[PDB]
Parts: sequence; C-alpha cells; structure tokens
Amino acid sequence: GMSKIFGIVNITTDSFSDGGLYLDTDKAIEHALHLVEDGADVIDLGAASSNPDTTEVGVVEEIKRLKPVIKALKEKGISISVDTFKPEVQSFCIEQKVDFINDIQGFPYPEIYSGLAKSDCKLVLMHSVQRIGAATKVETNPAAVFTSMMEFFKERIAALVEAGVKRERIILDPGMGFFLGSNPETSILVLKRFPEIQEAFNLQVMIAVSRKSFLGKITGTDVKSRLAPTLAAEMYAYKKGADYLRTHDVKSLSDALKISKALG
Amino acid sequence: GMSKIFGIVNITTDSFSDGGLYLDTDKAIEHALHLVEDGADVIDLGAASSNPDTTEVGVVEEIKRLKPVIKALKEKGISISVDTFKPEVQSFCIEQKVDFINDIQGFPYPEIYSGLAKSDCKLVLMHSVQRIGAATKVETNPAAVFTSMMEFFKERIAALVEAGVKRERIILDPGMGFFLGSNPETSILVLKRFPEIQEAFNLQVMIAVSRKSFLGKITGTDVKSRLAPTLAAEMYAYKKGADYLRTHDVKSLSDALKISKALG
Ligand SMILES: C=C1CN=c2nc(N)[nH]c(=O)c2=N1
Ligand SMILES: C=C1CN=c2nc(N)[nH]c(=O)c2=N1
Ligand SMILES: Nc1ccc(C(=O)O)cc1
Ligand SMILES: Nc1ccc(C(=O)O)cc1
Ligand SMILES: [Cl-]
Ligand SMILES: [Cl-]
Ligand SMILES: [Cl-]
Ligand SMILES: [Cl-]
Ligand SMILES: [Cl-]
Ligand SMILES: [Cl-]
Ligand SMILES: [Cl-]
Ligand SMILES: [Cl-]
Ligand SMILES: [Cl-]
Ligand SMILES: [Cl-]
Ligand SMILES: [Mg+2]
Ligand SMILES: [Mg+2]
Repeated sequence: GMSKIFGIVNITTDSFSDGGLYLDTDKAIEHALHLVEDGADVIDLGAASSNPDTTEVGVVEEIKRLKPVIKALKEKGISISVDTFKPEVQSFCIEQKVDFINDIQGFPYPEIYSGLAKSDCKLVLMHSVQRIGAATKVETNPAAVFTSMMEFFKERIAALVEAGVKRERIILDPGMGFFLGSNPETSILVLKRFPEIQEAFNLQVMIAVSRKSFLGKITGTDVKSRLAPTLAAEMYAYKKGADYLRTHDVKSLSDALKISKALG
Repeated sequence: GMSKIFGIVNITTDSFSDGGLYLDTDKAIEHALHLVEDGADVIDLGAASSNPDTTEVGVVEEIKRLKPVIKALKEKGISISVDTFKPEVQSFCIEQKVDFINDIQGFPYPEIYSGLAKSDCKLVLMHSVQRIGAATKVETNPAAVFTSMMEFFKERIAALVEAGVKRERIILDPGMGFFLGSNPETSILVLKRFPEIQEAFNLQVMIAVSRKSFLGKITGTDVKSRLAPTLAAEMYAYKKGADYLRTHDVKSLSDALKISKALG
C-alpha cells in the first residue's frame, strides 16, 4: 500500500516551522491549492499551533481563520482535515462537513461523544504524553511510553465506540517528537514499532515526523535544514506501511515516494 | 555497513547541475572543504564534465585546474579522487599520489596498464553503454545492458589484473542515467540488481545517481528540484549495501544516512 499525504496548512503566527507564512486567508488557500497540486491527498488545516512555544488562540479567532479557507477548499472538492483540539471548533467542523477532525488530545471530553457519533467524518485520534494541551519538553522512557500509549488507544477507542462512534472512522496517531519526549529515543522507538499499533487495533495509523525536533537532535540541524532528515524518516515510515503521512513539503515527499515505488 | 560518500567538486563550466559554480580555484577548494565538513569521506575532483551536453576540455587545461586544488586538499590530509578519463591526466594524478582515479571509460587503453600497476591508488572502474567518451542519449534494453555490463566488468578486471593491477584496488561502478540509457528503466534495473555485481566479482561497488536525468523523468522535475528524488534513490542504494555513494549534496545525504541508521 501507498501512504496518503496530509498537507499541512498552518493558518497561525507561531507554528514552529512556518508560522506567519499562511496567516492570510488567500495565502492559506493558495498554499493549500499548491499542496494539492504537489500530490497531497488531504489538506490538514490548523488555525492554532501546538508546539511547546505556542500561544493560545481563541475559539472565535480559530473559527474565523478556518471558515473562508474551508469554504474555498470545499468548493474545489478538496478533502479537508482540521487540526483542532477545541470541542467548539470541532463542532464547527462537523457542521462544515469536513472529512477529518485531527485532535492532538484524542477526543478526551465524553460530553461531546454523542455529537461525534452522529457525524460521518473520520477522527484522527492522536496520543501524547501530555494528553491535555500542547506539547511540552519532558524526558521520557521509550518502552514505558509505548506501553502507556497502547493502553491509551485501547481505552479511548472503546469509550468512543461505546458512545456510538463507528470504529472504522478512527485513525490512530501515536504522536511524535515533543508529543513523545524531549529525548529522541522515544520517537525512534515509536517509528520502529508503529506497525504493532495497526496489528493490535486493526485501524489505520498516521505518522507525523515532518521537521520535528527529534530529527534535528539526531542530525544536528535547525528547523530550516530538516528536509533531508524528514524525508529519511518519512520513507522509512512509508516502507514500514504507514497509512497516512502528515508533512509540510508535499512535493518532496511525493517525488520521494515515486522513486521508492519505482525501485521497490 | 555504511556507504562512503564521494563529494562531487566540479571545476568545470558545463556540468549538468552545478557547472561554473566552482570553476575558480579558491571556490573549488572552499567547496571541497565544506563537503568534508558535511561528512564527505572522499572529494571527487572533476575538471571536465561527461554529460551529453559537455564540451571537450584540453589536457593542459584539465591539469591546470586540478593542480592547485589537489595541492590544497593534500595539505589538509583529505582523501582525493580525480574524475578523469584522459590517460595523460591520469598519469598526472598518479604523480600527485591521489587516492582514487575515477574513469568513466573504465581504463580501456592497455598501453598505460603497466603504469597503473606500479601505482597504489584505487581505481573506480565505471561501465557505460558508450564505453568511450562522454554520455549520450540512447534508448537501451535493461536486461541486455545488465548482461553486457557483467561481461564488460569480467573482461576489464581480468585485463587489468593480468597487467599487474592488484585486484583489490578496483572499485566497480555500473554507470547510471545517460551512461545506461535515455529510458529510466535501465537505471532502475541496475539500481535493483547492483548487489549481484558485489557478489559476482567480490569487489566494492559505487552508485552515482545524484541529480541524474532518469530521476527527473520518473518524477517530472528539472535538475534544480531533484534533491528529494536523489535522496530517495541514494538511501535505497545505501539500504541495499552500496559501498560508495557519489553525490553533490553531501550534507543532505549524511543527515539522511544518520536518520536511516538510527531507525534501521
Ligand atoms: C505539530 C503537530 C500538530 N498536529 C499534529 N497532528 C497530528 N495528528 N500528529 C502530529 O504529530 C501533529 N504535530
Ligand atoms: C556525472 C558523472 C561523472 N562522473 C561519474 N563518475 C562515476 N564513477 N560514476 C558516475 O555515474 C559519474 N557520473
Ligand atoms: N505540534 C508540534 C510541533 C512540533 C513538535 C516537535 O518539533 O517535536 C511537536 C509538536
Ligand atoms: N556525467 C553525467 C552527468 C549526468 C548524467 C545524467 O543526467 O544522466 C549522466 C552522466
Ligand atoms: Cl513553508
Ligand atoms: Cl457536537
Ligand atoms: Cl524532563
Ligand atoms: Cl478514555
Ligand atoms: Cl543547520
Ligand atoms: Cl551546487
Ligand atoms: Cl602512467
Ligand atoms: Cl535511441
Ligand atoms: Cl577489456
Ligand atoms: Cl520542477
Ligand atoms: Mg499546525
Ligand atoms: Mg563532474
């Protein structure tokens, strides 16, 4: 199987790798259209970041950013994912009939589970060692993190299914980078063992490594020179059977996947 | 095993990807020093190109370009390879005591074999469908090219060994891109089957794909946007056990190899 590409379109001011570049509505639409041209299957819209240096974005402001971009992309028939962890914003996305809701908190509020069940959109259920809120910088034990993540998925999937969410709507994301720990060994272990998530839960898995900190620690590179380590980790994940890849440089990943497919 | 990196330093005017950038002596030395900083094990110096659009460079001019660069790099203890197919230039490299002579013609002139035997430098024996001269654009049958290449290596190795060249000095390069054919299928087959060269001859193999045309035909990219397809093919070759990789972007390849090593 070939991994599907989520194209990151950050409509923020403080995204760790491209904050402020696509804050304007038309520039965000133009960026999304370019990523689709580059081979993106889904456009992941994020009007609020979640890196350790992020600043809280209000719900009204977040919906204001997403509203005209969703409208323009839905007009073109583009599959839309929204990277939001705020239940009121997620409820707005259900009304807009987007294809995915991408929650770094993994839908931890059962009060809205009945509303999620009535929708038909797919749910990207992400695990993090923080569980609630944006990423932080904390050292973790890789084996213990993988074990707790496996238990977290099992309980959260069961809670959503018990509330009426169809199981096949759930896509699992183990988290990566600071969502797993400040030491890169935890991210490395998850990258090596994520097929065990597909096997245990029989659900698709998304891998999101693009430009993240742990790549820079292994190679000694800042965020602007992280294309090569990103591509190395993304094609490792593709070769290992990742169902979705969430990336910034869609064109480079697509070209790299075309070469890997021709050689494999 | 980890592939060794040959850093390309073109002291030419018409190299297909970076011609004219490092024609100046000090700029070529500065580029070579940067590539060593980026992780290059060997610096491959080429004062004359061999792409299909190349222009013949005189022997006197070629030696004039290489002479001060070799001197500066030898002062720093840098391992030097010289990409030259002219016997008089190769004789100059033997006098300079460089570590490698990289011949796209695979040393086809037995008149100089006795001189090659007395030297201690390693010999990069490259195969091409043209055999003599620079690359051309010609469509070829992949299976027939691989078969003829295997026979070419067998006869050329035996001729060099019979003349006194120690067998362990020979590094095999199957050729790539236009050296194999204008259709990318021939390059793809050689990339998939080059371990058979190591097995049959018990010699090291060099893979040189960086920015070459066949990558652009598979992905639909010009020479300036070929980093991602280059990295995809280079780490495929590394994972398959290539002993040497000849590349332009040493820093990107090194960073990519560090990630692949940490994940493998
Ligand atoms: C930087 C971020 C923001 N949103 C994400 N969303 C998902 N699903 N996975 C990530 O790793 C992730 N990284
Ligand atoms: C573009 C070039 C010039 N010199 C080379 N040298 C070797 N050994 N192999 C190549 O593929 C090669 N490509
Ligand atoms: N949202 C996130 C953005 C970046 C990182 C990281 O660099 O590890 C983690 C989370
Ligand atoms: N010397 C060479 C340079 C480039 C190519 C190629 O693009 O195929 C082939 C030979
Ligand atoms: Cl960007
Ligand atoms: Cl709701
Ligand atoms: Cl800590
Ligand atoms: Cl739960
Ligand atoms: Cl850097
Ligand atoms: Cl360059
Ligand atoms: Cl000689
Ligand atoms: Cl032809
Ligand atoms: Cl011969
Ligand atoms: Cl292009
Ligand atoms: Mg974001
Ligand atoms: Mg050259």
